Amino acid sequence: LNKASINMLRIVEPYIAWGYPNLKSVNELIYKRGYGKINKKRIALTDNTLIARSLGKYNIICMEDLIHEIYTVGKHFKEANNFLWPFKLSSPRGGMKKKTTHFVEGGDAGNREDQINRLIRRMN
Amino acid sequence: AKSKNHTTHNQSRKWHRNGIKKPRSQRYESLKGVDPKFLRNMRFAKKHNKKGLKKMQANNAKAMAARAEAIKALVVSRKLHRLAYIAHPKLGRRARARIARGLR
Amino acid sequence: TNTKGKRRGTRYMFSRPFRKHGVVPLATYMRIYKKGDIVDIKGMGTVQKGMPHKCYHGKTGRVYNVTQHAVGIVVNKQVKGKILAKRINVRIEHIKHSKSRDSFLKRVKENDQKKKEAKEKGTWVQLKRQPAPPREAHFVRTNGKEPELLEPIPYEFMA
Amino acid sequence: TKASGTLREYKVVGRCLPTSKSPAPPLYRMRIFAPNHVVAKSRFWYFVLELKKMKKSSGEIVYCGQVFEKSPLRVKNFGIWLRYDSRSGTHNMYHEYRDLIMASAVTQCYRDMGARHRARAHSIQVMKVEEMAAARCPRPAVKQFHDSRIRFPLPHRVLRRQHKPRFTAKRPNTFF
RNA sequence: ACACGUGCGCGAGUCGGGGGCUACGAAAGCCGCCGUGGCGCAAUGAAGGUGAAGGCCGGCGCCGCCGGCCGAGGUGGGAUCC
RNA sequence: UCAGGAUAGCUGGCGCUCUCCGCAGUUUUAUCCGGUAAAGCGAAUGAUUAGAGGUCUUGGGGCCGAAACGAUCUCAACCUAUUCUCAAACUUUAAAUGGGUAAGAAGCCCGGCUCGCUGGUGUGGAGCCGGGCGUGGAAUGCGAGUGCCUAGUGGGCCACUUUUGGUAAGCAGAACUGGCGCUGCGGGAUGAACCGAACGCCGGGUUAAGGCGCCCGAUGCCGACGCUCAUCAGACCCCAGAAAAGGUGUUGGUUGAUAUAGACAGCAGGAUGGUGGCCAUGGAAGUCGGAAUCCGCUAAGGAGUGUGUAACAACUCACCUGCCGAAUCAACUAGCCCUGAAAAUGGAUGGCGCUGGAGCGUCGGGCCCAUACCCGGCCGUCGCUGGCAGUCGGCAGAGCGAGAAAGAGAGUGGCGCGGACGCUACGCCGCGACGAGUAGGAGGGCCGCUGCGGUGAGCCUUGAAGCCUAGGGCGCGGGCCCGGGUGGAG
RNA sequence: GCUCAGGGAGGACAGAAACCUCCCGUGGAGCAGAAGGGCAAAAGCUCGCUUGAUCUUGAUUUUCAGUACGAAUACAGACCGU
RNA sequence: UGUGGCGGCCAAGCGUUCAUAGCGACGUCGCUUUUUGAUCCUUCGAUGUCGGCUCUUCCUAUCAUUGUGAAGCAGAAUUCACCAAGCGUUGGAUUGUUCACCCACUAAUAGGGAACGUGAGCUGGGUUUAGACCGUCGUGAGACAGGUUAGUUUUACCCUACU
RNA sequence: GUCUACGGCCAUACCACCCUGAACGCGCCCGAUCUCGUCUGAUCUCGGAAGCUAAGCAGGGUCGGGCCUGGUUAGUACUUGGAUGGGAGACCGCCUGGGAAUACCGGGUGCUGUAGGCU
Repeated sequence: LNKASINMLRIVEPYIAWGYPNLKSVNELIYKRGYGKINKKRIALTDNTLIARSLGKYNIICMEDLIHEIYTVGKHFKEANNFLWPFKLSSPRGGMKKKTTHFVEGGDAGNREDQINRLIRRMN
Repeated sequence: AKSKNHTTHNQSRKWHRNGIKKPRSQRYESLKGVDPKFLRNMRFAKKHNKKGLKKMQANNAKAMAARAEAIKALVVSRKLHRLAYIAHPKLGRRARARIARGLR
Repeated sequence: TNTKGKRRGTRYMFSRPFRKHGVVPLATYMRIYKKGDIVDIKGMGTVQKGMPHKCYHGKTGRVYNVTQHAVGIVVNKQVKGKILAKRINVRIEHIKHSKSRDSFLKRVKENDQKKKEAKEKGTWVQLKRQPAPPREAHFVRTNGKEPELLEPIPYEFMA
Repeated sequence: TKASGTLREYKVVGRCLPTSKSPAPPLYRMRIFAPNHVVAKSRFWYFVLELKKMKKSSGEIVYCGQVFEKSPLRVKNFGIWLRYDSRSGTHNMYHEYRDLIMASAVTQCYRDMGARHRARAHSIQVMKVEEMAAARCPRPAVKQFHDSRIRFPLPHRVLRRQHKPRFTAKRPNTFF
C-alpha cells in the first residue's frame, strides 16, 4: 500500500476481495502455494537453492528471508513479490456470502480489513 | 430499402487489437519545414568548419594538459554479522579451515 | 450530417473571457520561444491571423522552427487508429510556455545539488519520489476533554 | 448495511487529520449497532459525512471497540427513536422492546421494522437508544409484562419434530 | 501476363527458348566466329540534348591554371570481433 | 453510388533485427485545456406574475372654472427599490467523468571553433569538435522492434447509462462500454442477447449464480421474529397484464384534544321575551337569500337542523343533564389484505398442491451442483534460438544441480580379461504455461483414388481384384490390417 | 483625425420629427450578406496617397485514404505601395 | 393505442327545493383490440383476396326471460344497478354491399370473437387481366381513388380430426 | 514621504460626491511673428512665464455602488463505479470515490520595473 496502489485498487473494487494479512496467512500462502518465476517457468519452492540462486543479490537466501521481506514490507519487496508466481487458491470452502455486492452490504467484494485471513484459510 | 447511416461501435475495440503505436521518435529529426534563410546560413556554417580546424585540436591538446595537470596532483546482530561473514566463500576461505582443524 | 468547416463548434472556445476583452497585453509578444521548449496551444478570437485548428486548442507540443511572428509546433494529434506527430505554424498570441517542464528542471538542478553536496561524507540522500506512504503511528491526546457524541437529527419537512 | 445475525454496539470515535490551520481538531464519538468493526467504521463515515463536512480520506478513525452490556442478566425496557424511508416521504418512530442487551433490542427493532413496514437495513437510521423504567412506557405490548405476579399457561403446544417417526400409530397430544 | 515469397544453378553477368551438328529416342549430347537477341550493369528531359565525389602544398591576405603528395564522406545507435 | 465495387480498418502467413536500457485501453506527482450536469435572473440578451414608493414625461375622469392657471381623487404609461416563475439554439459563476504534455544520459555542467544569419557590443541564435559527471532519478506490470505478401468483410442486432424524432411501439435514428452474431456449459420451467461462468479426454475435492414439500439432487433444522384470510389470496432480475380513488378489515406510527374538574351512546325536563329589528322590502311573524347577529331572564335560548315550508297554532336540530359509571376521542401517515378489475377453444406462481406456509418482510446454521477454482492421470500445441556427437573402458577411472565470473589444469625450482538401454540427430530426452470458434488463413497426414520412373530376388490357379460378414483387433480421426464365405486372373 | 446607438436639456419660423450647442453614454452602433465570434486614440466614420487583388519556388493546415479540388496559415527570393 | 369504443375519481352546475334518484362542465386515472392509424417482425420456388348462403362453438360490455336492491317507484308504464350467457333474438321492399333506412310482427327484435370463422363447402353480384362505350386528362401511346356492359372457380384414393 | 518620463500585471487601480495638497515637477495659464492647421490659434503646431491650485493629477474620507477575497448556503444540488436493491411506474434509497452555485455575513480598496528630481 502507498498512494498510487490504493487508487488502482478502488477502480477494480467489485472484482477483488482484499485486506490486511496476518503473519500466519503469509506463512501458510508462501509454504503451501509457494512457486518461483525461475526462467519464466512456474517451479515449486521445494528447496532454498531456488530462492538463493534467484534472489542472492538482495540477501534473500531462504524461505524465512522471503516471508520476512513480504510481511515487514522491506527494500526488495518488488523483486521478492515479482519472484512469487501469483497464488492459485481453491474455491472458498463454506461458500461466499454474495459475490456481486460490497462486503459492507452483506457481500464478499471490496476491502475486508482484518477479515481477509478467514477467506485465506478457506481458499488455502 | 433504408439502412443504418453511421456508427463507431466496434472501432475502439479494432484500434487497440494491434495497439496504438506512437510516432517513431528519434535523435536527429529532419530540417524539412525550417526557415530557409536560417537553414542556408546553418549550411554555410557546416561548410566552413574545417577553416578553423587548427585552433580546435590545438586547444583540445592544451586542455588535455589540464587533465594531466590535476589527475596526478589528485592522488544487524554481531553473531549474524559473523555467520554471514563465515558462510560466504571467498571472505571466509580460512575461517572454515580453522573450524575444520577445530574438530581435533 | 454536420456542416464541415474550420470554425464550427468554436463559439465559447475562441471567445475572450468576461471583462478580458479588447487590447492584448504586450508581454505575450515579448516572451522568448527557443527551438525545443515545450509549448501549450490555446486559440484567441481577438487575433484572427495564424490560429490553430480546434483539434489543437489545449494540446501541448514542442517548437522546431521560429520565424518573425509565429513558431512551428510538433503536436501529437489522434485520428481513428494511429497517433500523428504533425507540424503546424501558429502565431505566438495563440501560444504559452508550459509549466510542466519548469517543475522537472527544478528537480534536476536540486537533485544534482544534492549529489554535489553529500557524495564524499557517506550520508546517502534518497532522490526518487515516493507516493504518499501509509500514515505513521501516533498518540491522539484528549487534552482533558471527553469527545462530543454526534446522534443523527430527526426529519423535518423543509419547503 | 445488512443487519446479519445479532448486531454489536461499537464506540467509533474519529477526527480530521491535522492540517496547518488547526493542529488540534476536535474528537467526535458515535454509537454504531452493526455486525462487525469493518461495517461499523463505514456507517460512522456515513453519519459523520452527513452531520459534519468530514470524509474518510479527509480524516482518521481514532478508536473502534465493541461496547459490552454492563448487565446482560437483568430484564430491561428499551425505547428506540427511528428514521426510515417509506415509499412516500421519510418518518420518525418511537419503538419499545424488552430484552437483556441493547444490541439485542436494536436487532429486535430491525426485525420488527422489516416485518411490519417492509423497511430494510439501508433505509433505517437509529438516533437514540435509552433503557427505560417500567412506569415510563406508552406501548401496551411491552407494558403487559409489568406484572410482578405474572401467570399464563402454554395453551395449544403444536407438536414439533413431526418427522421423528413420520409413521406413528397414535395421534399426537396437544394439552400439556 | 504481372507481383511477392521460397528452392536450385551460375554471377556483372545470365539464358539457346529459334537454328545447326552426330525400339527406348519426338529423348539425351554438342556448338561460342551460332548471344542476333532478351533482361541486367545509368539516369533525367516533351524535346534538341546532357549524363553520376575532393581538400591541401608551391609557383602563376588572390587566378583561368602550371604542377606536387594523398585521396569514395560525417554523426548517433549497432550482432559479432580486438 | 444504396442487393455492387475501389479505399483505409480488423485477419492470417513468411520472416528478419535485437534482448537472457524499451513499452502500457492503469495509477501517482506536476502542468495546462473545457462550457455539459448543476446553479442564476434584486448580473447582460430573451420570455415572465405581483403588489409598492414616487411622480408627468403622460393622457384621460369628474370635481367649485366666464377662460386658462393650480387642482383633486388620480387610473394605465414612466422611473426607483422589491417580488413569483423559466431557456437545446441565454449567461457572471461552475463540477464529477474526461483530453494533451512532463517524470533525464535523445540528459546534465564545463571549455573551444564555424556562420555569407542577427547586430552598439565574441551581441543574439544555431551548428560543430574534444571533455567530465550513473544513486539509470514516481508506483505497478511486461521481452521489444520492423518489413513483405494477404483472404474474408463493407445488410447487423441486443442491454446498463446518456440521448433525438414520435402518444407509444418487440418503432426510427445516435454516444460509451459490454454481449449475440462466431459459443457450448450451470441457473431463469421454456427462450440468440439476462445472471454465473467461457470448453482438450477423465477421477477426487469445492464453489458461483440459483436452489433444498413432491415432481427434482439438497432444510425430514424440535431454525428466529413479526405480517396477512382473499365467494379473483399470494408466491423472485430481464418478464411476461395494471392506476387514480377508497375501506368503523387488520397491524404499526404521527400530531392535537378531553380524562375521577368524572367520555361515543343510552332515555327524558326545556329550547324562552322585547321582536310582526333589519336590506331592496311579491316576503323576510328567522326560513330562494344576502349581509348587521347582542341582550331582560341564566345548568341550554342559539336571530340556528331538516321540515307541509310565504311564516304561522305548530313536529324537529347544538344544551345541562333526569337514569347511569374511566379511560376515551379526532385528523393524517404507511404495511399486508379487499373494492376499483370486462373477451371470446379448456388453463396455467412450470405442474401438483400449500394457510402453526410450501405465502410476504427481515436473518441464523447446514446442505445440493457447472465444461468455473484446487490436486492428480493422459493427449496435443506453444515456450525454453532447452539437453545429448562423452557409448570419451586394461591405452579405462566413468564427476560438471550447483546461491555467488573463472583450471577435477601441466612441468622445473624452494588373481580374474569385465562394464544394461542409447543417437531413424528429419532422432531421442527434460521442464513450465496453455487448448471456444462461423467467414477466412496456414501446417501435418504411416488418410484415400487413378496412371508414369525407380525398388521390394514382393504377392498370386496350394486361388489376384471385387463383393458379403452377430468373427479378431489397431488408430483422436481420415482409414486400415487379419478370420470365414463367394469369386476365377490379376 | 475623430467616436458610435440612445437619452437629458437648451436654441427664430421649427412641430414627434430639418439645423446648431453642451452633458451622460463598455458598444446597447457599424463592419455588403445568414449566424457565431471579434473590435473604441479600431477592425467603425471622414479625409490624403495608392495598386501586396503583381511576378516565383518549396513547406504546412483544414476535409482526409491522411488522396485531389476548394479555402487557408507561416516562410524565402523579386519588384512595389504607404 | 394517437384515433374509435367502454369505464371510473373530483364536484361547478342541471333536477320547482336539493352536488350525487338520474346526470355531470373545467380537470384527471384507466380498460378493450368488434374501428382507423403507426411499424415492417413472419410469408413474394404463393397462406386463394369482398359479401351472402350454410353450420358449430365461445365471450358479456344483459335486449328478453329467472331472482333481486333503488327511484323524482301510488297503480300501469319506465329508468339505474347486482347475481346471472341456461334458452331465445325473427319475416320482408331497395342495394353486390359490410353499413344504412323503411314496412310488419314480437317477451325481445342486445353486442361481439373463432387467420376481419367458414371458396379441394357453394356462390360469383362486387373488385381485379384480356373485348368494348361514355366523361375528364394526354400531341400521342395511354391514364382515371370516375360511370357502364360481357367475361373458364381445378384435385382427396394419403395422415390426422370427426361421424 | 513623494512626483516626473517610459512601462509590466490590467477595477484591491473603476464610478459618485466631499476635504487637504510643503518643495521641485506636471499643469491650468499668456500670446500668433516664424513652423503648421482650422468656419473659428477652441483643438492641432509654434513662441512664451504675468498669475493660480479653481480644475486635471496626488493622498485621504464614505455603516457608499462596483471589483477582489474569505465564510455560509452544504457534504446541499449534481456525479465515477456497484447490486437478482425499493417501486405499476415517475423516480428514489444504499454502497464505493469526487464535490459545486445565488441570496445572506465578514475583511480588503493598487502592487511594482528602469531612469531622473524634491524633501
